[PDB]
Amino acid sequence: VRQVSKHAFSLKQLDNPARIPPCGWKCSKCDMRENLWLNLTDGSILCGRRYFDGSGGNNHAVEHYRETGYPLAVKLGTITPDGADVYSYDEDDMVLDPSLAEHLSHFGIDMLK
Ligand SMILES: O=C(O)CNC(=O)c1ccc(S(=O)(=O)N2CCC(c3ccc(Cl)cc3)CC2)cn1
Ligand SMILES: [Zn+2]
Repeated sequence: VRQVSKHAFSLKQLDNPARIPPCGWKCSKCDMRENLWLNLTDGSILCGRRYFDGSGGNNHAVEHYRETGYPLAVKLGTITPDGADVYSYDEDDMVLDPSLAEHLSHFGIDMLK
């Protein structure tokens, strides 16, 4: 069970978001088609970090956090009617976003589908 993010209630999502499709994404910075994270502020789709065991992606999502400070991202492919995998870079943990349905609706994602 994951704790509520300090960012979840007041998260600012940028105007003119993309319509994020239900499948088929790519990292906007490399050819990764798996392990992709949607930043809930700006709708960027970027790959996951390289772990110290050498597993994972090319760090594009975490590099974008370092540049923007936009702290919440959701792992694409984990969204269900029951929730999703949400990471907070600032809190450095998996978190609960009680405003997830609103935050995903901003991108045209209906988690109930
Ligand atoms: O990548 C992004 O840009 C966004 N996400 C993260 O930064 C991130 C960081 C930590 C975590 S974790 O603490 O839940 N946990 C995920 C599984 C991981 C691991 C690797 C490999 C094996 Cl075999 C077992 C276990 C250990 C850590 C989850 N996501
Ligand atoms: Zn990438």
